[PDB]
Amino acid sequence: GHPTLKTPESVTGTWKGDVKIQCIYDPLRGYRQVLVKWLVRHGSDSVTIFLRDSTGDHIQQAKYRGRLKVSHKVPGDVSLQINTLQMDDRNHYTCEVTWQTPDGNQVIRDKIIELRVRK
Repeated sequence: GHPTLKTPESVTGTWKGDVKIQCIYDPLRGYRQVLVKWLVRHGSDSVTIFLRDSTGDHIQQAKYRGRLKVSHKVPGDVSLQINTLQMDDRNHYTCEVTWQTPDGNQVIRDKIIELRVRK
């Protein structure tokens, strides 16, 4: 049994407000989380907007630096918070988590959440 990511199907945030896109799992004994990514679609191809790895949290795109926060205090909660929602933030967001397992494999789970932006 590998972990289960629990996510909403869709979330609506308020334009120029803040929103959280939940992604939570119950940590399984002896599983080590090794990577977290959040992605969006950008015309058919995906793009990474956030990465957490052994060197911390990485937001490479200027337009997101200072606007994105991924939960870090509670194990298993990798929810994405977006500050000052733009109309162009409407998208499908993917959260991808990788673990190393007790048997020494690396396994990946992901989920897709639609974000709508309402005025």
